[PDB]
Amino acid sequence: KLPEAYAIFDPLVDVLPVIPVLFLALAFVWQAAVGFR
Amino acid sequence: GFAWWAGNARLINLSGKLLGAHVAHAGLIVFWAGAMTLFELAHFIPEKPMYEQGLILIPHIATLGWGVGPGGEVVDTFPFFVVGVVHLISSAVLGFGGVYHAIRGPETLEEYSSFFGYDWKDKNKMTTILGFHLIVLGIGALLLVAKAMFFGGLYDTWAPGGGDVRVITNPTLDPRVIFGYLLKSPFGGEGWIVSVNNLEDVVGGHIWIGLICIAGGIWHILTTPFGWARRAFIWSGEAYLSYSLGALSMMGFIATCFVWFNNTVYPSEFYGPTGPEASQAQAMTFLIRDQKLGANVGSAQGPTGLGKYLMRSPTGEIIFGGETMRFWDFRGPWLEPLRGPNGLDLNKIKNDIQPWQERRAAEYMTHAPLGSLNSVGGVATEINSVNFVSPRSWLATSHFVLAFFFLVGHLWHAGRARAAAAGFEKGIDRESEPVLSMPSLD
Amino acid sequence: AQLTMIAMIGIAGPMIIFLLAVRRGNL
Amino acid sequence: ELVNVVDEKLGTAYGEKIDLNNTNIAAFIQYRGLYPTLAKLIVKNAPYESVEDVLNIPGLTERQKQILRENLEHFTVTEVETALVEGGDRYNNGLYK
Amino acid sequence: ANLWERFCNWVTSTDNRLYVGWFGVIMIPTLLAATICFVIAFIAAPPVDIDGIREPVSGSLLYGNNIITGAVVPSSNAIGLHFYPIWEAASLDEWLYNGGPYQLIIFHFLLGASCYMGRQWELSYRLGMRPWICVAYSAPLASAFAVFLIYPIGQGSFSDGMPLGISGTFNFMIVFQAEHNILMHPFHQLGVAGVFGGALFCAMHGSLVTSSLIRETTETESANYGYKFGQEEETYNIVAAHGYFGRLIFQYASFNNSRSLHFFLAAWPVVGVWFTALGISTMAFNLNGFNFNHSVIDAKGNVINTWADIINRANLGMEVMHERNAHNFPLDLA
Amino acid sequence: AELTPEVLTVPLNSEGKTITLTEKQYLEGKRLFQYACASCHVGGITKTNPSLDLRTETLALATPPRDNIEGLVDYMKNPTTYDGEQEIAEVHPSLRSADIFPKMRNLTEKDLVAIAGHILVEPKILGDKWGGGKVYY
Amino acid sequence: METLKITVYIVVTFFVLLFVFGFLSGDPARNPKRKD
Amino acid sequence: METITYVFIFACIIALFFFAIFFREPPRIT
Amino acid sequence: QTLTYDDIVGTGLANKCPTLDDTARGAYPIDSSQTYRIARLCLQPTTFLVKEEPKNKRQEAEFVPTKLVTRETTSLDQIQGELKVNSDGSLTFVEEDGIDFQPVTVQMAGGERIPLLFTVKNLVASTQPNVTSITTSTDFKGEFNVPSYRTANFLDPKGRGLASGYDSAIALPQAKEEELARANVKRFSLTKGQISLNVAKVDGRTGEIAGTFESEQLSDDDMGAHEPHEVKIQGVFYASIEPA
Ligand code: CLA
Ligand code: CLA
Ligand code: CLA
Ligand code: CLA
Ligand code: HEC
Ligand SMILES: CC1=C(/C=C/C(C)=C/C=C/C(C)=C/C=C/C=C(C)/C=C/C=C(C)/C=C/C2=C(C)CCCC2(C)C)C(C)(C)CCC1
Ligand SMILES: CC1=C(/C=C/C(C)=C/C=C/C(C)=C/C=C/C=C(C)/C=C/C=C(C)/C=C/C2=C(C)CCCC2(C)C)C(C)(C)CCC1
Ligand SMILES: CC1=C(/C=C/C(C)=C/C=C/C(C)=C/C=C/C=C(C)/C=C/C=C(C)/C=C/C2=C(C)CCCC2(C)C)C(C)(C)CCC1
Ligand code: OEY
Ligand SMILES: [Cl-]
Ligand SMILES: [Cl-]
Ligand SMILES: [Fe+2]
Repeated sequence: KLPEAYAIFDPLVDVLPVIPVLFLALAFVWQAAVGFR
Repeated sequence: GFAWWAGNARLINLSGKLLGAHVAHAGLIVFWAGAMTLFELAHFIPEKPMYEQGLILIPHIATLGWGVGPGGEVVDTFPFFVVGVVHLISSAVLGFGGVYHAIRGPETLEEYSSFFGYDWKDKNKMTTILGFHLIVLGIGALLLVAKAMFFGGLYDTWAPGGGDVRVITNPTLDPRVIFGYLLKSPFGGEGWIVSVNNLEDVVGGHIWIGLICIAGGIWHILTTPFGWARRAFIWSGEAYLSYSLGALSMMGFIATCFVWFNNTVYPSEFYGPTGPEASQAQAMTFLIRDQKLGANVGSAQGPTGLGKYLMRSPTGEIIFGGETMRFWDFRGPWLEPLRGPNGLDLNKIKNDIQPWQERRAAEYMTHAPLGSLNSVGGVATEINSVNFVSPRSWLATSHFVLAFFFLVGHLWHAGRARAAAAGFEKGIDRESEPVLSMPSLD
Repeated sequence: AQLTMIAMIGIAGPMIIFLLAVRRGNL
Repeated sequence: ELVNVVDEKLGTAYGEKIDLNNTNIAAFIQYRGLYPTLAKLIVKNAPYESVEDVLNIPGLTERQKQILRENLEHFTVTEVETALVEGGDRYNNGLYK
Repeated sequence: ANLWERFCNWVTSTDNRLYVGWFGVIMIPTLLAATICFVIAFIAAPPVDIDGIREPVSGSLLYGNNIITGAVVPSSNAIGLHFYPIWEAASLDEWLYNGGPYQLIIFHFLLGASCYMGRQWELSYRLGMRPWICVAYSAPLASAFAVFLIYPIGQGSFSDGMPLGISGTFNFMIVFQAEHNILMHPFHQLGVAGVFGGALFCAMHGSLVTSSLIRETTETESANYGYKFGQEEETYNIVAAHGYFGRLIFQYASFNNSRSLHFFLAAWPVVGVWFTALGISTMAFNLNGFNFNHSVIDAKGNVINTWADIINRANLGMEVMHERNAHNFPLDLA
Repeated sequence: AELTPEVLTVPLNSEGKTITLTEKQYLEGKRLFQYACASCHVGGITKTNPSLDLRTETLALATPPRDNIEGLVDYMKNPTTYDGEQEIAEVHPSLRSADIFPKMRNLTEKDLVAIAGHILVEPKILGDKWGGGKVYY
Repeated sequence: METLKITVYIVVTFFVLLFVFGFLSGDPARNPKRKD
Repeated sequence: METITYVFIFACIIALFFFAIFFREPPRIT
Repeated sequence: QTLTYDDIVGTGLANKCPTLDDTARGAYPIDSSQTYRIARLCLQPTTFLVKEEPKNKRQEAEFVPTKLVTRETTSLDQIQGELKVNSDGSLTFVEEDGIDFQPVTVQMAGGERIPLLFTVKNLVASTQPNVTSITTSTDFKGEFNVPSYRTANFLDPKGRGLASGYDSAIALPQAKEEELARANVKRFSLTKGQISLNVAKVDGRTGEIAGTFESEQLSDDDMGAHEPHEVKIQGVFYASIEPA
């Protein structure tokens, strides 16, 4: 468990490790926006 | 020239944007290390072995000597928190510089400064960048030596008393030992560098590696490639990438075997037992159980005529019987007290097995690295109940896959770099088809 | 819940693209 | 002339009781108080000419002699069968679950 | 006109009927050694104690086998992953009993096959081709590494590598399923899709091109004579093929770019077989197929069997019988 | 079929008193059995000594009878061999040995009751499967 | 056996050195288009 | 007689390999 | 000096019995009021000889030499037992326990593999009377048990066994069973062997002895499927004696 003072952010921490995956997906939103040029 | 699906190849000759891509990517690496550690810690329960909890980064920190005490008991979780927060914080700085250099900064560097700019074909500049990074790497290896010798030491599973953190005061410097490893066979009983089984050799190897890297860095800052090297390589950015892809491939294959066989720099306290270890522990467990019932395990002939519990290896060593005869090269702290000069000592087996050795074998046999993709532990015919897949299976399989694909990446980019350098990566010139100016084979 | 965070973090990405596409930015 | 000696043994009291001379040690779990201590002693001190002989095992306490005495009707003895006692098979006969 | 340069010119010559090359310098001796030993062993080798239990398995023709049952038998479990060349044995008789030939063959073959892949790159470079045919071949090559090297490494013994024989291959398969539930593993499922889909697209492309051949011959001659080696014009009408196939499904499900089509033909089975090679290679480290044994239970807790539980019954049967004399303890951990 | 009070009714002691668990206690005890026991006792067998299982008829014949809540709670505090002759706390998880078996440290008295109740209820549901091993999978 | 071992060590060394020196003998230059 | 037969068929295939490679009908351009 | 495991491992020294210096020509006195044990008996075979079958009339074939194919897995070691003094001053060794068997297979000329269970199980070996001292002319003669090479759970390649397995040739459902009875019915042999141990070296100070041995016993009969061969085994032995 995190230290008590940071217990508030526990649900945030459970989600953080997936964030690098979102960067790969963001590349395809960007390319969709400019039309895969 | 490149389509959107090959879009990052548009960065080849934009040194400023390519710097941003690299630095932003470094931030992603440091981000994952930060966030994953916190996730693992948020989910950590100290009463459970680390390997029952799906942890791969916390075991790396514990191995460095932070947070653990005798036997690998977690005594203080704050060093885990710190390692994760500091990595997490640092990824913002790298992300910041990465996106700046990729979006806003100068698109190419060589107009802004002759120091930071580079041409891929400039062999002097390329080996200078290589030399700088060699020095950084050499410093990196000395940090581990520093931690081991001057800042609390490393976790030692072989330490007398169950394992403990231990400062290394006599790292091995004898190059016959250090380089002897590089020349051992990779086959069974030898194991190449994967067989390193004590921290003195580990620390000594890193002193050597740090010096060699620093020396090589200065060498490459001061020189340019000799003519034999100039005629033997392709000198382009894609060629350099392909070389590194081959190197990463080789290293991933090694790492796979390291985590699968080595229980020294991957302590079983943290990562769980190895395949060979758990198989040895099952023979140990039933040797103990049967001997307590009155069995004379030394003289018990099994169905095949070989000993039911004990037999000889092909070079004579007394070893555990059954199918685990294949795993007799296994060495571990819970088993070595029973070994005499001829292998397992029957007098020690009869008289000197301790309860802590019985517990450990029972624990390791029931935590063998077998499990399903959905994390049902045990052989493939086992029923649901036990949620478990060994960290060693996770780390071995993941890195075998990565190592394989990077070997394919090496082939892809090596062949393309050759074709591009000779001028036919885009296909065959209809007006100058080489085969049409060659004589036929018949 | 945990889905509150990942919603806020999830929308952030497409939000940058949208803001730049409406402001006609360097996309 | 060619007979399976283990099948033949199933036709004797070996097939219905715990044979103090032949049966694997895990069968002593079927009755209370016998496993593992008394089972260990019984197997180690085989063979026996008669079921009553187990009471003469040196070292037995009066509680252990009581346990055996209550269980004498579940025991038998037949001639030692080499195929059942070789290999250490009275301690581990290769049957688990 | 230096002597070393003349050798170098012959090794890399594009005029040799069979290209040699620098990869070929290694490939030719290792493949010959592996081939010669394999043929001799297949015909005449004595039985091998593959499982290390002094129970030799007869693999060769002269010892009572036919083409379907014969094999070069894997090396003894007593050897494990130890290197066992001829010169480590007290005698050839010892070396044969313990399965030495299998090691000699698979090591020479994997080396020679790896150089075969390199040779494909090398000649492509001498002919001014694009370079990636060798990347296609890395899929079968990786599969051979998986069953001959990687799986034995993870399991600790070349005795668990795939035998060099037809019935031995099926033995390897059956035992693999009992211990890894490979059928329920997605990388094998992807391999089936790469192999089924590869056969499908092979037949599709072959039938579409054949369907749209341009009339160039009479009914009394093979249509094949309507193509002459090296002619500049295409021999079929791809727009007619596209017009047929696009109407058979719908327009945008059909290719009209031949480069895209042939790249697709290359990529589908190659990637599928990469995954199945990776499946063997990761089940080597015992990360096994999905386990849904007793995953469905009713309101009381009764197990409600599914087809996964029936699979498990079959797997249990293979488990309990395989190597029926080699296990002394309840768990078959490797 | 459902988890009725009759199946949830198990012996409390050797004297013949009974106790009726709640569904909650049963599910709690199943979770705790998986956490602390299943690595060796999955399905009611014993991986490291298959001669001894968790079938009710086996537990009934142990000394101290263990086919009741009390006998099972006592076993988790001070395990003995099957004939009662020696204490085996140093090789078997128990509260007496939670220093060396750290998963036992945070088990409370009611956790023990739930674990014991799970062990006694499960053969009533699964029959021969519980402690039968792979033959009945 | 020792003779066999020595013979194989020499034969393998020979072929490996051919491989290494072969690819060090200006291999990039051996193509049909651009030699350098 | 069955060993002889298997080996014979196998030897014929190897000989066929030789002719199919070195005595093929040569591909001639256009 | 004594070596460690890591000095021995992989060398083949693990299969060799300890040796005595050629100067160890002493004598170990035997006090009959004392009791003694053999703390370690080690037997290292060096030669495996098999008797051939002479087929014709009264010819009696000889023992021919064989090649070992199962590597350095042959030695009996860590054997212990009581060493009694008998009323006539002969000593009797009574084996109690140890690694007292090794499966071995040797190959005869022509390719026939002969498997055998090299053993001294239940060895009782005795000297001549009036010993009072173990000397470099002391001989032990004894006999031992040779149980079946496979034990009762062993399954043949068609699933047949003694304590387990099929009782018939299930692949030939309507074959006449009388011709297959020898292969269908497994039996467990228990035979005896003979051994001589000749003391050639004695360390009178430490109680270690070493010397030469020869045993004769039967080979494997594959659970009654075929007739065993006669095997003669020669080698060296080492023993350590202690006051019990
Ligand atoms: C690690 C992954 C990675 C990285 C670092 C890069 C980086 C880059 N790519 Mg590549 N790319 C990738 C993956 C990646 N790419 C993938 C997977 C694809 C396939 C779809 C592509 C396809 C692709 C194409 C087709 C092209 C590039 C190009 C580029 C460059 C310019 C892009 C640009 O200006 O966009 C501008 C985009 C925006 C302004 C939108 C906003 C983007 C921002 C940066 C999002 C960041 C959010 C983040 C949370 C910020 C945190 C801030 C905080 C730290 C303070 C840049 C160096 C281009 C190039 O080479 O140009 C010469 C180009 O043409 N890429
Ligand atoms: C390897 C990565 C890398 C490389 C090669 C460069 C290279 C460059 N940057 Mg970039 N940058 C990076 C990372 C990198 N940067 C990061 C991480 C950030 C975010 C902080 C930035 C943010 C940034 C900005 C905002 C600007 C540049 C600019 C420049 C150019 C001139 C810089 C100069 O003269 O500094 C001189 C050197 C120093 C001041 C060094 C001071 C001491 C340093 C900080 C010590 C380094 C710490 C240590 C070695 C490692 C980090 C510790 C960590 C591991 C814990 C040059 C091309 C400028 C530019 O392009 O102008 C148009 C510019 O405006 N950079
Ligand atoms: C990231 C690390 C790195 C990289 C990429 C390079 C790259 C380069 N170096 Mg440098 N070098 C480095 C680190 C590195 N170096 C370090 C740390 C040192 C200090 C020891 C040196 C010392 C050094 C010298 C002394 C020289 C170079 C030279 C060169 C160039 C030619 C290299 C070559 O032909 O290799 C190909 C390799 C060979 C021809 C021989 C390989 C022999 C190895 C040992 C075979 C073993 C491989 C085996 C299969 C795998 C198992 C490992 C085994 C050892 C057990 C090239 C630009 C040359 C040059 O032009 O410098 C100006 C040169 O003469 N380097
Ligand atoms: C350090 C590693 C590295 C680097 C820097 C590069 C860099 C490059 N590669 Mg190479 N590549 C690598 C490794 C690497 N590669 C490996 C390991 C392989 C073998 C698989 C390849 C195979 C390869 C091919 C076949 C080609 C390149 C090409 C290129 C160029 C364009 C890349 C691009 O725009 O992709 C854009 C990115 C995408 C289109 C997205 C890729 C999406 C991946 C496949 C999905 C992965 C998902 C993952 C499994 C997780 C699943 C979870 C789910 C949620 C998604 C660029 C120079 C191209 C080239 O030759 O240009 C010169 C090209 O055609 N690469
Ligand atoms: C392996 C490390 C085990 C763990 C974890 C648990 N148990 Fe166990 N158990 C184990 C063994 C080797 C034995 C036999 C001990 C002996 O020699 O007698 C047992 C036995 C039991 C019993 C008795 C069974 C009977 O009498 O028939 C019980 C009731 C039992 N174990 C319960 C139990 C519980 C509740 C556990 C989780 C807290 C648990 N065991 C874990 C091995 C292992
Ligand atoms: C270029 C480009 C790209 C890429 C990008 C990148 C990759 C980036 C990166 C970035 C990054 C890499 C970022 C980072 C960030 C980070 C951050 C921002 C952090 C923060 C942190 C915090 C704030 C924390 C907090 C805390 C603490 C301190 C304690 C504990 C708890 C918590 C966690 C809460 C793309 C592909 C998209 C597209 C194209 C272009
Ligand atoms: C730390 C440590 C250690 C140490 C280590 C070391 C010391 C290492 C080293 C290492 C090394 C020292 C390495 C090396 C490497 C090498 C390589 C890897 C090579 C490569 C090569 C190549 C690749 C080449 C190629 C080619 C050819 C062949 C021909 C021509 C062309 C070319 C060039 C292409 C030890 C183990 C003790 C312990 C633990 C820790
Ligand atoms: C650490 C931290 C942080 C940071 C964060 C970040 C860094 C974030 C980012 C984020 C991101 C980075 C995001 C992104 C996302 C994205 C997405 C959401 C995507 C999606 C996609 C899709 C869905 C796709 C689709 C498609 C297309 C487009 C086309 C093709 C087809 C398809 C369908 C595939 C903060 C500040 C919070 C604070 C706390 C801590
Ligand atoms: O599957 Mn079952 O597991 Ca892999 O070993 Mn243990 O038995 Mn045996 O050697 Mn071939 O085979
Ligand atoms: Cl089998
Ligand atoms: Cl076994
Ligand atoms: Fe085609």
